[PDB]
Amino acid sequence: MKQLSNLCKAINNASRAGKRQLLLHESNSVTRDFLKQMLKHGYITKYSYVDDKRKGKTIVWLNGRLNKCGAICPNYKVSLDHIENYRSRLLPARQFGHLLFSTEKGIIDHNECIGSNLGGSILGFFY
Amino acid sequence: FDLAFPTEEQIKKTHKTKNLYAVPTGYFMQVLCDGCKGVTLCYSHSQRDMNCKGCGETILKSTGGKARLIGECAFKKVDYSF
Amino acid sequence: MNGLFAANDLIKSRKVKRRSDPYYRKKILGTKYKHSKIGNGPQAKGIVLEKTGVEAKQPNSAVRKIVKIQLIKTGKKISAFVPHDGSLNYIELNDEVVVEGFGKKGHSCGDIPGISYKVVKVQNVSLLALFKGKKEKP
Amino acid sequence: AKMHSSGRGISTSMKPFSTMFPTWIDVSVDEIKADVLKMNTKGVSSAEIGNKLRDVYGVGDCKTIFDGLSLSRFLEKEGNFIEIPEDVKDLVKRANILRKHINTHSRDKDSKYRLGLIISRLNRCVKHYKKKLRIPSTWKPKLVELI
Amino acid sequence: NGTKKVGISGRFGARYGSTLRKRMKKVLETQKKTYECRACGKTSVKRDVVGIWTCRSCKIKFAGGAYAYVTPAGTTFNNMLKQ
Amino acid sequence: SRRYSKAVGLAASLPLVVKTGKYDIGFKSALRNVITKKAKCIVVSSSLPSVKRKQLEYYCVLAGGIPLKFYEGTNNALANLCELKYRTGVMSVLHEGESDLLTE
Amino acid sequence: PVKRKNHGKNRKNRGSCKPVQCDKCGRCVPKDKAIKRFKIVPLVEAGSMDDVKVASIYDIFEVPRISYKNQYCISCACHARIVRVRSRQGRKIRYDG
RNA sequence: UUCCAAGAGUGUGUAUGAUGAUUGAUGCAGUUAAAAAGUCCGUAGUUUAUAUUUAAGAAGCAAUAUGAGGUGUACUGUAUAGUUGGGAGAGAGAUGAAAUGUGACGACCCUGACUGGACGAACAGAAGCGAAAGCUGUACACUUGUAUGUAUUUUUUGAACAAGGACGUAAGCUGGAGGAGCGAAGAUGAUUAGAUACCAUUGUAGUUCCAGCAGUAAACUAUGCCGACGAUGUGAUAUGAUAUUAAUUGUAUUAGAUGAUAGAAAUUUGAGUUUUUUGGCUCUGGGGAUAGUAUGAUCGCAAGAUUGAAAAUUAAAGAAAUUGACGGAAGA
Ligand SMILES: [Mg+2]
Ligand SMILES: [Mg+2]
Ligand SMILES: [Mg+2]
Ligand SMILES: [Mg+2]
Ligand SMILES: [Mg+2]
Ligand SMILES: [Mg+2]
Ligand SMILES: [Mg+2]
Ligand SMILES: [Mg+2]
Ligand SMILES: [Mg+2]
Ligand SMILES: [Mg+2]
Ligand SMILES: [Mg+2]
Ligand SMILES: [Mg+2]
Ligand SMILES: [Mg+2]
Ligand SMILES: [Mg+2]
Ligand SMILES: [Zn+2]
Ligand SMILES: [Zn+2]
Ligand SMILES: [Zn+2]
Repeated sequence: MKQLSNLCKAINNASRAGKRQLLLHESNSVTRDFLKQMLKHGYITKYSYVDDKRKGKTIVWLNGRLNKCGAICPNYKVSLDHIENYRSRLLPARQFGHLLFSTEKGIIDHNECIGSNLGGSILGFFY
Repeated sequence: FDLAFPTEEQIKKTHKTKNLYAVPTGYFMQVLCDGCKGVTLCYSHSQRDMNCKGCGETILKSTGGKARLIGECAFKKVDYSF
Repeated sequence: MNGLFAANDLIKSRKVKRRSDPYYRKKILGTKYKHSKIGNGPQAKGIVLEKTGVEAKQPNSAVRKIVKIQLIKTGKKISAFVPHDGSLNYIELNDEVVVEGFGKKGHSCGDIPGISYKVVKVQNVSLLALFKGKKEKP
Repeated sequence: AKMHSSGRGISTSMKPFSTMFPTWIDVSVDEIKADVLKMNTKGVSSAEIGNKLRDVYGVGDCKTIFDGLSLSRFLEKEGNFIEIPEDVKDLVKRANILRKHINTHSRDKDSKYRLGLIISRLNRCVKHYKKKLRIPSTWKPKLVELI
Repeated sequence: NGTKKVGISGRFGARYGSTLRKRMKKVLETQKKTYECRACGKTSVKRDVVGIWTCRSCKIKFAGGAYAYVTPAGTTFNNMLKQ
Repeated sequence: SRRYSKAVGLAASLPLVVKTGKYDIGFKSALRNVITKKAKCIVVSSSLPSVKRKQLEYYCVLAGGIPLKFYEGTNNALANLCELKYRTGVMSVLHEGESDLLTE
Repeated sequence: PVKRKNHGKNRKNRGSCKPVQCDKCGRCVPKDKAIKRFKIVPLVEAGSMDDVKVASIYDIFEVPRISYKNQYCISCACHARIVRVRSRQGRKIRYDG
């Protein structure tokens, strides 16, 4: 996951300094499903990406609500009974935070992973 | 000052590979001789010496950058004519 | 060596690095069976041969009273330290003693040099009680 | 970023997006198919052909005047099949110059270091080709001997 | 093939010393070797007498050294005559 | 930079003869082409015997205007210059292609 | 700790330099890690400037000067007070000519 | 004598766990405290950019741009030393100060000619090239890098590496050539309680060339290799565009200053993006001392090199920085 970690490190540098926009020189189908989950819960504004018969580009507009985003490598196979263990490790409080799992239904939250009783490989976290 | 919508000065600053949209900088041209009137197909950055059609002599020459026109020989770019 | 399918290379590497633990190295070689001074037990028995004193290190100054014995289980010669005041007057030669250790993992503690054992019983009479005066020596 | 040296240069050449049929040519299409078979049967490289075809004739991309076929693929349809590709053949020719050079000058050991880098660059291409079944399996390049 | 590092001097056996047999291996390699003929171009020149080298095919004798076909002090004086 | 200077003399013109022309080697074949006037040019090496060499100079004037070119090398060198099966004393050129051997 | 930024000398992107020799002691020193001075002295003294004027067969002439370059190791240099110990915060000043 | 803790129990001792984030997958550290092989190539094992069709890589042009990159033939530069023809007739040379040594079979100085060996002054830089060790007289021959431009071929051929392979200042070894200056070992003159050391006079191996072994350095940027993002100002090397005699601009390296971060601190565009710890891969360390010492195995003509413990011991060893005291240390 070279492309996913390269995305997350550029955001933490940008969101801490307080910039408005961001331009990256690589696009990927894993990163596009990442941002749609970030767009759904309301952490960022709109974003866009350009195809140019090359690696592709990505343009995102921030609003200043991110604390830290991250990625985990290697991608561990987690069963259904250990999601309660991982959630205590990587999250500050029980009331908020999010996780992304690469389940066969799609990249979904840990709330939907428990609610549909599906365990899979883990991707990353953001809050 | 938008990154998604660049202005024409910011296009003039950037490298040709790191633009928002990939457009090359090579085109084809037609050179007109001064004494005789012959036209010849040519290139922006040619790698070899072209000669005039009639009166075979020096017209372009290979350089590190753009091609050098020897003498007074006016040219223009050509394009699609469908 | 961080990978999902790298368990064979991870276990082989971490066994090598574990050998530089100074406590774990003696467990592999089994030095407590090879080079033990007293054997493997809490106490021992012996026969007294000498009654001699030593002199402690700097900056203190005294004379520490000891005794050179010979063990029964192994047959070696060793020295032990008489641990209380006026207790050497009970001890005669050609007698039996019982020896207990100091409790600092095989090292010498205090300012007594090179000695790691102390006497506890003489003729099946407790020396801690005999200093108190409860019993009498036959 | 380079294979056998430390460089990070970016100086390349970019072909355009969605190239259509060129109309500014002055020589007809059947004549431009005639001379390219004269060049290949005479023995010039396929990389040298695209250089000349851009300069003196006026067509830049060689995919459009043909029927959407690449240049090495287009030659196969008319019997001129290339057995060993060109990246192998230029490397064995460059290697024979240095073995010629060492037989005169023996004390030059800077050149002996240069032989190891190019031969190791040769074997990484041949070993991958035998996986793809491009060259026959019992093929060895012909090298000059060393005295 | 049977010998590890002695070579042609294995005929001497286990006598005459160690460094005396090293000096025999340098000389006996260049004496028994055949060389190219400068006249005909074939590799048939052999030695038969001290200072006389002759070819098998063209049968032309050449003067030379004791144990080598060319002498290292013999070739340096050819270069100064070429200039 | 890298630039290899091209060979200019008959060292360059001779490998073009073997690819695009017809030839024969051997002294016996070299005498036959001179008598029947079917040879164009003759290339000799430096290692011919002195008797067989001057016989070819005397006969080439008698056969006509056939030229003779002198190579400075051994038979093993001439087989390394252009690829031949065996080492050769003399070379006889029956027909040529794109070579500039006669115009030189 | 480290005392100076460039460690002893001003050499970068190289591997080695051939050594030169001091004039007073005569020990080998690399050419970067040397102390070199330049001075120009005339042949005649200023104290003898007027006395040559009464002895000149010529009418007017110029008095000539010669130059010199010297090299030293740093042991000889500080002993002859060519180069002195400076303050720590004042070590970073560089007097180019 | 009196007080405290536990209480039908309470202490002493030998193993073995936890304390220990001092075995670290979660989860340690590798400039200076212990710790990155001298530098590259390359197999097994580990690993991977992709909207499945395209970047990167490899091959190939132009400017014959630019460069103490390498190897070989031919010439050339002054100086030190020696042989010799003229002139002349007492000291020359060294040191803080002197002594042995040295000169009327004539030195030392100024001149006229010769033979040999070593080395390229001044220009000469916080400037260039090389994987590292390294690389400065001229003209040709052979041979080789990185970077900038660009509608050129192929289509994923990639990064790092147990086994194996090559190069590697300086000494040191066997064989042949040479030997001007310098010079370990050895021998003399002074200083000294004593000098077999510093000072001075001699003097051999060596340092020069060719063919081979050998494989150690404070081989140091004491900082492994690949990949994404970063604040202004003054410079340097190469090269392209705009523009035209007046400038401001693109890419790749590199020097320095001020802020900002991080750090135990000195310091610092990475040694930053870390207890809100994860992009991939090889090697090394676990309190001092014994000790890079014994023993075994593999290399080498030898000297020696790589691998590499323990018994008995000991409460400290160590890194950065403030205040004093001292200097046979320096200035005002
Ligand atoms: Mg205890
Ligand atoms: Mg590599
Ligand atoms: Mg060095
Ligand atoms: Mg620790
Ligand atoms: Mg230290
Ligand atoms: Mg250290
Ligand atoms: Mg010079
Ligand atoms: Mg550069
Ligand atoms: Mg491994
Ligand atoms: Mg190895
Ligand atoms: Mg070697
Ligand atoms: Mg070492
Ligand atoms: Mg080191
Ligand atoms: Mg290193
Ligand atoms: Zn014209
Ligand atoms: Zn013969
Ligand atoms: Zn000095």
